[PDB]
Amino acid sequence: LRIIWGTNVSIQECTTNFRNFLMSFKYKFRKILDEELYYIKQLNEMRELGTSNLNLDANLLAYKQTEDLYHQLLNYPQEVISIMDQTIKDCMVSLIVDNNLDYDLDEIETKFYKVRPYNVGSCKGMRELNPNDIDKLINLKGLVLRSTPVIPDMKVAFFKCNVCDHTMAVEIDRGVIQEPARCERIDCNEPNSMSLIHNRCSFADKQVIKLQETPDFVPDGQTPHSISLCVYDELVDSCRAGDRIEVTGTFRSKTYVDVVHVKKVSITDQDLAKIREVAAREDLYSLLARSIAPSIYELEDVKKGILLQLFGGTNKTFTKGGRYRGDINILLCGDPSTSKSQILQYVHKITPRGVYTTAYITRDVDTKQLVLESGALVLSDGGVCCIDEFDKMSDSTRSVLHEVMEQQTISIAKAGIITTLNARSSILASANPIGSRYNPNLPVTENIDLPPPLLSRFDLVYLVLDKVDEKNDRELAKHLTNLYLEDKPEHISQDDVLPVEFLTMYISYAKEHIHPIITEAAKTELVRAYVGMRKTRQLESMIRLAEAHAKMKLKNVVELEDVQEAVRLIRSAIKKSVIQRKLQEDLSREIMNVLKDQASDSMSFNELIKQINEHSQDRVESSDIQEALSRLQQEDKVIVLGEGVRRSVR
Amino acid sequence: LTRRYFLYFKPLSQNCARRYISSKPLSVRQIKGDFLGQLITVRGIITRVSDVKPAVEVIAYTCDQCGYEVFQEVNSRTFTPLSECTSEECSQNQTKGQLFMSTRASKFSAFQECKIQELSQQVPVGHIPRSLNIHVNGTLVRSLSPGDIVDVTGIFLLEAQFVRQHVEERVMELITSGDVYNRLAKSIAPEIYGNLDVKKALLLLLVGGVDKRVGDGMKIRGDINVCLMGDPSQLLKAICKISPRGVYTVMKDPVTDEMI
Amino acid sequence: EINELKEMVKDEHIYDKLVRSIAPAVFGHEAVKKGILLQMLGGVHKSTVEGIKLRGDINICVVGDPSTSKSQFLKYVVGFAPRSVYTSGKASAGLTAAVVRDEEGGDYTIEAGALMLADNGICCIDEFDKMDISDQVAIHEAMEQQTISIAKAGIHATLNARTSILAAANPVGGRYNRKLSLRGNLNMTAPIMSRFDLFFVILDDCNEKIDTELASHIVDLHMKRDEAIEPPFSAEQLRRYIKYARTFKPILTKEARSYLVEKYKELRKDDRITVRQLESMIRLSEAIARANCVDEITPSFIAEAYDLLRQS
Repeated sequence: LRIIWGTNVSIQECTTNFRNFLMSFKYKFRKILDEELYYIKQLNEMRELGTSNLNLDANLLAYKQTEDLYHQLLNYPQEVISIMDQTIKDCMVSLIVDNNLDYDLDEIETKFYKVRPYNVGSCKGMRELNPNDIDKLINLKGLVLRSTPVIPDMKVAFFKCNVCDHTMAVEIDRGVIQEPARCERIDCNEPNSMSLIHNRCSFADKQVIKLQETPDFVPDGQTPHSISLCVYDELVDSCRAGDRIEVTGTFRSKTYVDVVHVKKVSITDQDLAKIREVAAREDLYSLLARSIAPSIYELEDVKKGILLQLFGGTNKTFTKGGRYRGDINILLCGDPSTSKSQILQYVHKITPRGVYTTAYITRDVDTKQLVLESGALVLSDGGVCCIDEFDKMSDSTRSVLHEVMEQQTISIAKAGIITTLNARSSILASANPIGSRYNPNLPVTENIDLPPPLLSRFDLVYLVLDKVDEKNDRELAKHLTNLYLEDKPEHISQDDVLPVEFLTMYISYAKEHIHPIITEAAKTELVRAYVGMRKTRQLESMIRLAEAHAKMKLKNVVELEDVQEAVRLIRSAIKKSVIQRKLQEDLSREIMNVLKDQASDSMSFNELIKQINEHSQDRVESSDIQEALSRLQQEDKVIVLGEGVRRSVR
Repeated sequence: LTRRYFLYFKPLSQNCARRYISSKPLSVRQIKGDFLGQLITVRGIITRVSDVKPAVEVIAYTCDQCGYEVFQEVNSRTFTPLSECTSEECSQNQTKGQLFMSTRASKFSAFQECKIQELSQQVPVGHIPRSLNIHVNGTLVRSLSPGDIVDVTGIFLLEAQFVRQHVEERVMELITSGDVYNRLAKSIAPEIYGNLDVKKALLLLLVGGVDKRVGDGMKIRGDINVCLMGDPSQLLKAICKISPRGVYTVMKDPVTDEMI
Repeated sequence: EINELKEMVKDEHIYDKLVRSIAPAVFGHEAVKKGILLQMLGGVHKSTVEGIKLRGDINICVVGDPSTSKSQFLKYVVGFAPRSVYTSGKASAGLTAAVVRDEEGGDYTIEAGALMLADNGICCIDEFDKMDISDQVAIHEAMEQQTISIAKAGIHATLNARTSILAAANPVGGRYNRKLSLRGNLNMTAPIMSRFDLFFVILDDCNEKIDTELASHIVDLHMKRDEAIEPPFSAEQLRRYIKYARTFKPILTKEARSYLVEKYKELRKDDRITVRQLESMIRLSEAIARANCVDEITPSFIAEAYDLLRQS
């Protein structure tokens, strides 16, 4: 029983249980947290292309035999990585000796293999990193801002006796390089001074990288932090400024994190069954729009737009030179003193990335490199970004939002830097109608003092005007005092409203599991929806709107009815007649003629709908036909007699 | 070295002081110099805070030649590495083998510096609210979030030990006179004539109201904002003199590199 | 490579696929594609009979209403041309190569920036009218003579920078009105309006027959790597064709000059038009001669350039 001082890790016992887990593991986490030999196939696959790296999922937690290994590697990673390098080589040579093979032992005897563990739980950034968590594994999610040029560190070093020329290679050991004093060979026995040569010595690459951290949860009063992480060999120039990066390594102490792995790429069954059962209902399209904000009012178009705005859409790209993102940039205008700021805060409390307001490249002289240093939109290269008081904003800063409207790029051309870079999220801007607060005697394009070029490129505008009257604002005051009726809203659960935790899980599952295609079948209704605004930015906005309609309700194929409402959306977002009486009159005359011309009067309403509307073009309002038949019910011309047969008077 | 816990103190209140001094609310102008080493309870706003950082208390050195791990104690801001072996086995020996450091056996502490500022109505006439430094350690490291008023009780070298954040005869004799609202209305600012309604709403303005939280990510205001539009400063000065923190009307920091 | 190049210079319909293959993602706008294709390769700049170099490059500027596909060309050039630097324009000395100090001798060095980064290429400036007065007079100082001057810390240094400005501009109100001239709608002074070879004005309205095709092309493009966008031939032989036409160096004749004097009289009969527009169409003539790979130019190929100038 070998016990290291201050360590509860035995070598041979952990070696045997690591080998027992490695020779036998077939998706046990899918059973207790089809295939066969989950680790034998990957290890037998990686040995031919030369990749010495092994990505390990800390599967070690759900396994029956290795629960004592996962609770041993979180406190001491430096010892377990060093003994894992020996055990992986031992189990690989045990795999070599089991089968017939060629000369592969000539290179694996001196080759080294390592392990990169990354599947660990989340933490609260650097704020939860107390001094009891030093030399432990930790994970940080955020964005990197500055990458120092790789610096060569000397793993080895050459020494030459300048008078007799015999060479000596020395290596590193905890940060010291012993410099030999005098020659020792037999040809140069004399005592003389050696010389260090470096242009012939291998160097470990080292690099310090600035990282802007952002956890899943942030405490009240906390500001974003800039952590200086440091990468080493075989991982240099793989992480650079501009990406949402999950990183993991060992927290050291000024404090830093020594990275063991980077991640440049990125629920239960009963919850998935509840999601599938709640996704089959018809009123889900309004249910969500009611459950997104139950403390306010209806706002169907506005709440439906912010719901599908956070649903996102479809972001498809080409192989080398093309990209497109399902995105909508929204603007709000109209009457003041309503829920606008509420929304502007609520969404900041929903997204994990966003600022309540662009970044800028800088030639950092210390490291001679083009770092980036930011916040606002730049930080939210994912999620949403909230801007209030759009009309009071200056004209010099409107040119950067003119590029992020549909191009999602930053083009800086200044002293020291000419760089175009990635910058796509979506804006949510609240504006005001100049001093007008909207006027009915002026057009919409002049009342808000907003330029036409920059507003036609806007994907969605919202007239959130009040237009105060009766039997509306009375319900507004009643709903605002209904939670003042009781001192505590414990009675908020008996209504059709989904909870927040179920809603974000359904939204996160739908955003990462559905890639809907826009078929050619919805072509005909799109053309005519475009010409009504024409009698390309609106078309690009409505296809992202239609694919977001397809993103909801668990659909992989877009449908013909889904664009109808989308257009109604953009037609309602910007907004008893005598002609309606004439419409009802000719509809009553036409329905009396087509109900009395045939012999078989026993014919229902659905057969009537498919027999009078298919010989002509698009759908007329069925509620007007219901009002016309109710008018004939009052004049005793037709008899309803149930929903299965519609017959006239005798 | 084997300290599993952390020891801290807290002083007695004034209610335990009148019921048979040591804990008085002290200003930073009321420091005098000679209070360096007394426990003091300072009241003030906090403007500058720093991040939590691990500061070592004792440095642990390990050897492979003898096995006796040594521990040195640091007290200042800086220190020097003890490369020479001071063990009980290397003294009686010719060999004086290399020593290494351990970041695991060494005891650390969650150190954090903070700048307490002088209160607005407690500063004298003409003077400015100067600051003072407080050095905290351990579990008190997350009890200081900037933008608040605090009462810090600690020793003065400031090593804080306990923090907190925000008479019956005096309230009952004000209540028992009858017509409490009109008396409190006509009591404030009596050097002017009339206008009981405007200053009555000023009374409702400085009492504030109720902040409402829906608990679903939406906070509404529980405050009033009053305009005084008039034709051709005393009421404004009386409101700022009676109410606390009344004031008459972001940047990066390079040295420490942060958001001040 | 030479087997593909000799096969591509012996046919007769190369230029018609070249004007529809220089921007396959844009529906319509053949004139803009013609100017973008002829603005990659220049000509006849060499040396004047005295000893001064002339402006042998093609300046292209696009104008029109909001929400068009004119920025798509901007996104194509920079994704296809290797000698192409793109700037946002509004967020921009830097354009005309800025000056930065070095502490050894406290001496200046000249950073190219947008203006001098490209060599025998296209510098593309989006949002040309929201720029300041200083960078626009630096562009004008860089454009009168094919050189840029830097005067700092007592030293004066000028250098030969060759660029083809691709300027994307918008009006003062956004919507292009046919009521007045180009000068009052573009809102920039005459000199910075001069030394521009070709202007492309794009106006849009409701014309259903091409609009339904444009909307169908937009919705058919929105899929995983559609064949609808696909050109008649790829960029694989187009890059070496651009280089082979670049090292050609063609010249004008007497019949072309006799038709050119009448074409300049026809362009001045429409009247501003001076020697600079004559130099622009002269430089576009050898570019279309290089694109069609014909050495001694005939006036029938300059007739298409005359029609292109008449179309603008």
